Amino acid sequence: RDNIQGITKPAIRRLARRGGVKRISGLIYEETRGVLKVFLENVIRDAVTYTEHAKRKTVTAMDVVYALKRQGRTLYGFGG
Amino acid sequence: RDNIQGITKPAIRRLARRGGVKRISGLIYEETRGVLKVFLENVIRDAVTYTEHAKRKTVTAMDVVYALKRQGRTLYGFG
Amino acid sequence: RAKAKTRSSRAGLQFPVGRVHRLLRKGNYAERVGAGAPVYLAAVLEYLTAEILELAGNAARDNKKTRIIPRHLQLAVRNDEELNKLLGRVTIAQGGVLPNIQSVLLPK
Amino acid sequence: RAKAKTRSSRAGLQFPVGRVHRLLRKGNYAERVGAGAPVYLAAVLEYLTAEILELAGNAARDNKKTRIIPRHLQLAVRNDEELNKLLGRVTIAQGGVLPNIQSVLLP
Amino acid sequence: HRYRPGTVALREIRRYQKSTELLIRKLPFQRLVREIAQDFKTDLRFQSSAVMALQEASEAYLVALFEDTNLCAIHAKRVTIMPKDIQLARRIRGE
Amino acid sequence: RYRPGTVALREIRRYQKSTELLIRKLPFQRLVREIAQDFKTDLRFQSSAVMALQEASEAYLVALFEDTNLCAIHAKRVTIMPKDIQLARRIRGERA
Amino acid sequence: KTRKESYAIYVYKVLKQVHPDTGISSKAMSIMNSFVNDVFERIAGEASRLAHYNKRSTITSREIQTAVRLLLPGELAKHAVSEGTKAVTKYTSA
Amino acid sequence: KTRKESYAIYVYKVLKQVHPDTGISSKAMSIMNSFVNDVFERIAGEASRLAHYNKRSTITSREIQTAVRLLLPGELAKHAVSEGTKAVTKYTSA
Repeated sequence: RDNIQGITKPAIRRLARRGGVKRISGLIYEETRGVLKVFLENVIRDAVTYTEHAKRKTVTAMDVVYALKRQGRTLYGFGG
Repeated sequence: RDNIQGITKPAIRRLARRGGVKRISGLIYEETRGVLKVFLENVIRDAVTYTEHAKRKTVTAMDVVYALKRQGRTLYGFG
Repeated sequence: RAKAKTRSSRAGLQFPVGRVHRLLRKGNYAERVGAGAPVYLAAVLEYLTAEILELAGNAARDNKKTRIIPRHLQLAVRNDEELNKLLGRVTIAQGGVLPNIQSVLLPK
Repeated sequence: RAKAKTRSSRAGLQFPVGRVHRLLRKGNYAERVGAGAPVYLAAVLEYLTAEILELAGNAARDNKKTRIIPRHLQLAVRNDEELNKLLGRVTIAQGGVLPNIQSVLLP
Repeated sequence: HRYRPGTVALREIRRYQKSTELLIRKLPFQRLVREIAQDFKTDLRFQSSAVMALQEASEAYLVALFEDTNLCAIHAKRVTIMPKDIQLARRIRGE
Repeated sequence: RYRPGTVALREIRRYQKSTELLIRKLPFQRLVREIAQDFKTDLRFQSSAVMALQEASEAYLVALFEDTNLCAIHAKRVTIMPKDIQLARRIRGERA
Repeated sequence: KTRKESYAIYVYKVLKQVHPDTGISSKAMSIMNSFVNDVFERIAGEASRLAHYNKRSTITSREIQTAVRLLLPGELAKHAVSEGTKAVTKYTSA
Repeated sequence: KTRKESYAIYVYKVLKQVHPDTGISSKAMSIMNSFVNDVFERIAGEASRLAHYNKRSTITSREIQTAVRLLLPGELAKHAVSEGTKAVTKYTSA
């Protein structure tokens, strides 16, 4: 399952456009995919640890929010 | 009292040399002095608040340590 | 027995003093909680909420809308220096980004 | 009565288990503290202390010195990836900096 | 008729800074999240809110990183962002 | 005579090997007292407090100068410029 | 069903006090609730640390005031402090 | 002339276990004591937060283990966990 290619080049281009980037090099996409994979790996590992400590089997939104707060990226909108 | 000028050009040069800087422009000393003044103002304000809450007139090292820690700058070796 | 009146009504607030006191007691914060701490905390929370809601309502009115959406909250937070500093490391869902473009990229 | 044996000796540790238990109970962390938590905490603390002390002693030995000074502690911390990550926002007094010169500025 | 290069880019910059939607398709991101979580636990279920929160956090992080990368690229008297800018921004930020 | 860049490299090697403070203690103490005079009057400072402030300030400045050197090298330069300091501070989130 | 306490009605009352003719959506309500919880937790934690530093075992209004002055930046803090006093004194009068 | 508890003797015992012929200065002792205090506070706070999240009033070995796994990075954490487990097992045996 090579789903890291699901983050298509137009999606990364749109994300850069929201950030104010006017011209994008052709090698940006692979680096962006790697960075996204690393960030997701860290957050998901923390969330899975939180879920496993609770003896559950579903990763709830509270676990993701707590993991993001642990990394220092407090997210408003989901849970409390 | 213009003691902000007490941080001399050779001192800033030594600080830059410790950081690996090879060549230094002559227009960065004022910027470094301003940055140092801002950082000191923030830390000392927090330390003075901590001292005032304790009803004291002496700024102990523990107050400075707490002020540094609350800004994510934990310091080891003073308590 | 005299008719019961809430502590928040006594202090002239809108936030619950009793709920804040219960949260402070059950939150494992300190062994004892003073009687004036919940009032202070409720007043501070109400003031902050009123400020941010006023800014968001101003933004929504400037956008010709009669309902507050997370975009308005994001605009209100980011347009105020003190609120931006307070919420510097906070992400608001469905907030977007502040519209700006570097002067270098603009054509001459 | 039976002779008093410290909980640290029973678990084979050197860090105090009773002191850690008292700090946990008096530290306002939770309403109740289990009987096995202080042992786990003391074991973790002892392991971390042994790791950092061994690294600092190795640095001092490689520096051809006997005692341990804060410079050796800084050298031990900054040269280990996991320890550097753990103490990422920690400043050690009289520790200096790791020798690092960029290759661009090299002649 | 054909717009000169850089015009549609500025139009897209203005358009995507006014909207608040998600710029990554939901199904590919959900599949990626499930595949990543497969390496930690087996037979894991995901709430929709968890996937949405992950998507929002990832999008915000990438937007901030791209802003910093654009600043780095402009600093070097350039307009095109390159992987060196991303690496420098990540190094300075402490990652 | 030594060509430029040699004594600078020698100083870089020397100051990266020592652990001593690089700012004179009395001027720094005077500056700290001047800054603290604004928040309160007739304040007393322990020597340990001033030492801790000096150590924290020196470490912060050294880290900032390392980031500034990286920024300057990125722009294909050797000379540190104020714009590099400003960019490093903006990216780190201090002046942002 | 188990009741879920939240800062929903109070935020709406404050909004009606400020903007009598403006509503608020569910997502904005959740964001407001999260913001209130986060600020409450930050202030309470700072107050607890302040109480522990001085070897005292009681959270009073002075600890909350110092925590507010430490956390809230600039003019905001000052205003907040005033509001706090403007409440406590009133609570003493009754 | 009051008692001031510190992690001075235990650090010296560990050092003598690791390096029997190496001494330690006072500044290094202060740094080690501060490091021990900081790590203890971090782990205890994370365990308390974990216990509060799951509506539990007790801090047990599971909470400490999960806090160690969350905080300590890399193989370090794993090794630490092993040590702790062994200790608990020994404390159960006697």
